[PDB]
Amino acid sequence: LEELREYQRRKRTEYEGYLKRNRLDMGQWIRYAQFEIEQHDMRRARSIFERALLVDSSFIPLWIRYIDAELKVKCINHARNLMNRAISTLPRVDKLWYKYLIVEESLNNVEIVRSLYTKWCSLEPGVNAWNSF
RNA sequence: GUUCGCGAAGUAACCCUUCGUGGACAUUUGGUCAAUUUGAAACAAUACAGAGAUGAUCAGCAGUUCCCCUGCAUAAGGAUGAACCGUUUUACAAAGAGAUUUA
Ligand SMILES: [Mg+2]
Ligand SMILES: [Mg+2]
Repeated sequence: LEELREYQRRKRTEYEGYLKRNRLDMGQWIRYAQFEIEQHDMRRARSIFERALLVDSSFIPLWIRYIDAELKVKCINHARNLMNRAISTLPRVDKLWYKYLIVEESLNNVEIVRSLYTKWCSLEPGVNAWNSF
C-alpha cells in the first residue's frame, strides 16, 4: 500500500505545484483530474474539475470531459444536475446542447428532449439547431 | 468607626463617663495569564549536496508561487534572495477504397 500511497502522494505534490504556478493551462487540469479518476476516487476528481471551472468556464473541452467521467461510471443525476449548470452558463453553445441531447437518446427518454427542444427552441438558436428538432 | 436622636446607669446646678438601641455617612477588587521535562525560539558543530545563461568566465534587472529573511521603508540588500525550466493524444468529423455482414 505504501508502494501505492507514496505514489499517489508524490503525484499530488507535482501536479498541484505546477497548477499552483499556472492557474491557466487547462491541459494540466484535465490530465491531473484524470489521474484522480483512475484511482477510483470520484470525490477528488470532481473537486479538480470544479476547481478548474473557476479558472475558465468558457473552455468546452473541460466541460465535455467532466461529462464523460460522470457518464463513464454512470453517476446519473450528477451528470444530470450538472447539465442544469452547464447549459444555463453557456446557453448559446452548440456542442453542449447536442452532447446533452444525444446522451438523452441513449437513455431512451424522449419526454426530456421534448422539453429540452422546447427551451432550446425558445432561445431562437438558428438553422442547424432547429433542423435537429 | 464618626455624627444625630432616644432610652437607662454612677457622678451629677443636667455634666462627665458607662451600657442598650433607632437613623445617617461608606457598598462588590482581580484573571484571555497556575511555578522547570509533554503544546512547540534559534544558532553552532558534524556529514552529505554545491552558488543562473554559456563553448567558457562574468554585470545584472524583472515576472510568476497557498516561499520568505535583514531593514524606519513604498529604498536597498539576502546565490541575478529561494522555488520554478518538468508532463503533454477526444468541441473531432467529411469523401473515397477493400473485406466481413443481414431483411
Ligand atoms: Mg531574484
Ligand atoms: Mg534583489
